[PDB]
Amino acid sequence: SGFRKMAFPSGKVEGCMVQVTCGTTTLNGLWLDDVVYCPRHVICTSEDMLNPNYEDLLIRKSNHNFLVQAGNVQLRVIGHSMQNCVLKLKVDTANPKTPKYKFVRIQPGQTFSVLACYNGSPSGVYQCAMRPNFTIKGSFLNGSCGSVGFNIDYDCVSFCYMHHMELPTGVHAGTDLEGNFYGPFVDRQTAQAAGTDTTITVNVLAWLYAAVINGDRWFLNRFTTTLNDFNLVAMKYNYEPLTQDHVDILGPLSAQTGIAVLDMCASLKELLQNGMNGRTILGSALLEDEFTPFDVVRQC
Amino acid sequence: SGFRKMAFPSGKVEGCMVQVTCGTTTLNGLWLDDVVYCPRHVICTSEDMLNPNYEDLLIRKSNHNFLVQAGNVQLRVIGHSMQNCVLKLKVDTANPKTPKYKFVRIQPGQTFSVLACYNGSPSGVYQCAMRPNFTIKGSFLNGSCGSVGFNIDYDCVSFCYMHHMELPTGVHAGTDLEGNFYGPFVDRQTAQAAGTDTTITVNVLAWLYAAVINGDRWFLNRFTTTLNDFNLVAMKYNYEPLTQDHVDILGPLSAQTGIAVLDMCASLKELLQNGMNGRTILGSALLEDEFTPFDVVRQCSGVTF
Ligand SMILES: CN(C)CCOc1ccc2cncc(N3CC[C@]4(CN(S(=O)(=O)CC5(C#N)CC5)Cc5ccc(Cl)cc54)C3=O)c2c1
Ligand SMILES: CN(C)CCOc1ccc2cncc(N3CC[C@]4(CN(S(=O)(=O)CC5(C#N)CC5)Cc5ccc(Cl)cc54)C3=O)c2c1
Ligand SMILES: [Cl-]
Repeated sequence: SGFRKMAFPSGKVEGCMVQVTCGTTTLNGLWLDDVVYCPRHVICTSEDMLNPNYEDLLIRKSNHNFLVQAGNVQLRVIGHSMQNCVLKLKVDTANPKTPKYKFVRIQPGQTFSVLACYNGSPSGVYQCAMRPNFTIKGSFLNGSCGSVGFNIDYDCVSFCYMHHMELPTGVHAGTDLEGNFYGPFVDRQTAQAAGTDTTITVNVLAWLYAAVINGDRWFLNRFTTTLNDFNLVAMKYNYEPLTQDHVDILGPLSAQTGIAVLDMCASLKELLQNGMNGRTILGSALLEDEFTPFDVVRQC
Repeated sequence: SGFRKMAFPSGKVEGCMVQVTCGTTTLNGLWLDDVVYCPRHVICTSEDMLNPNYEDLLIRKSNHNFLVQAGNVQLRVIGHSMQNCVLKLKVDTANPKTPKYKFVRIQPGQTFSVLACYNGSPSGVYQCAMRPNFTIKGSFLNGSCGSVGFNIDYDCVSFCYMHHMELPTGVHAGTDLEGNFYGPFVDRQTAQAAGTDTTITVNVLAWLYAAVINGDRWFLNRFTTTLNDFNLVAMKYNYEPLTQDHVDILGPLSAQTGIAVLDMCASLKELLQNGMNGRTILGSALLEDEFTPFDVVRQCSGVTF
């Protein structure tokens, strides 16, 4: 019993974290085999960030301008190339601790663990979700760039995020491990603001099924709803539209508890209208949206 | 910016997790040097749990009854002994991945990371606190026994908890790594219940300082209070008494934000007496008590391991 925001064990990722330094800038890199992956903004000064010409800044760099440190060992850079917003540093030593891995691009609503690092050293691990506005509500201080997000279903690490920037509202933006940003963000100091955020409906529903599995049913009601009527109401509370894909995805949790997806949608509609009236659901006074249907099945 | 419930990186502990099987019961063990530590209830059958005489059950066991598995390698048990509610299995192979470590007993209100394991394999890591009633609000299924709690200070792992059981309210109980239970619990299947819990006051104050550091100040006011008046109000809402030690411990956060501890106490007094009025603090509608003052400092400074 119990339900906690749980992160994947971080050991497989800790053994990949390195420190990357270019001039005055220091950030984190991910060492897999003989390549160190890091944000390309490591080659920039603060002034360069207004309108950086990364191709022009990179062509002026030589291999020995990049200082890579793995623990107390200096790695030697023997090549470099840029792929989108990530820099790939070819090093002369393959990481003996390289786990079984894949690079995966995730969709909004999907969750992952973040191993926050400073100076190539891991400080903490936490769980978070890719918000519908493509930002993450992380916990990152200056020097955390290059920290990665991942999942470890089985023995394979699926890297899905690399940290690049903090937006003016305190939320975070980054790329997949191929250097493509999530969202309309650019690795440039320009006016960019996170779009209006919304609640991940399919995840709130999954967490309501987690509460039913753990023995709480106070929020259920005798009503049902059509998918269209549910979406008309949910949009009024800044909730993401629920699609037929989301209904199909909730199938196993619906069968396990015996509560139809549209019947759980009716409880959600009522919770939005009434609030919790001094009650909690799985130790929370808010409707939680950072657990996916898959996360609920894995933990319960 | 940002404030998350953060756990220590778990790698140093992952390399110590093993599977221990004795008869029909399978649970997790902690392999440090040539010893595997695990709950002594691994020697109990379902019926033995009703009223076990652990010395009598153990004397009938041979080293070959304990099946220890580290990944895909079988470890050979060459000796065994009991220390309180923990079984110590002497194995013939020292763990090459043994980190620098200490066994420490924590106090209620202290936090730690739990590496939840099943069949000797780590599944997840989460942060929690030792409640004032000595239980933990963990997330554990059948097979999680032997999972451990820990803190890291520099390169040293301080093991503070080993999971043994779940109480009827869904909360959890366990021991330190010397086998002494936290709380008035026993490793038997008898009527046991979690006592009435209280809120960790010093931790709520630390989390209010974390909110101020993160730009949330709506709850601040011009007022102050005495420690005595604050404690009279704290005892009314099932909050733990705040001591002069807690006030001293909050000193660095009181200096970083420019808000005196008794001024933050006056803010908490008003939140207790009047609620949040539809507002949130660090994305929460409840007053959070599972971040210690040290956790707030560490997360708002970027301390690494
Ligand atoms: C007090 N400040 C001057 C220090 C910045 O503090 C911080 C604090 C936390 C950070 C967390 N992640 C990523 C950071 N970074 C590092 C690189 C940088 C820098 N900036 S910024 O300082 O304007 C960002 C900010 C705002 N709004 C002040 C939070 C512009 C920028 C543009 C694009 C890209 Cl790809 C990178 C960057 C950035 O965001 C952090 C930066
Ligand atoms: C279908 N379920 C009821 C089966 C097990 O459920 C579970 C489910 C989750 C568990 C999480 N942690 C620790 C468990 N464990 C494992 C060992 C056991 C078992 N119990 S019990 O059968 O009473 C089951 C329980 C109760 N109360 C929890 C519901 C007797 C017992 C006596 C002493 C000691 Cl030291 C240990 C134990 C225990 O608590 C979990 C047990
Ligand atoms: Cl996805």
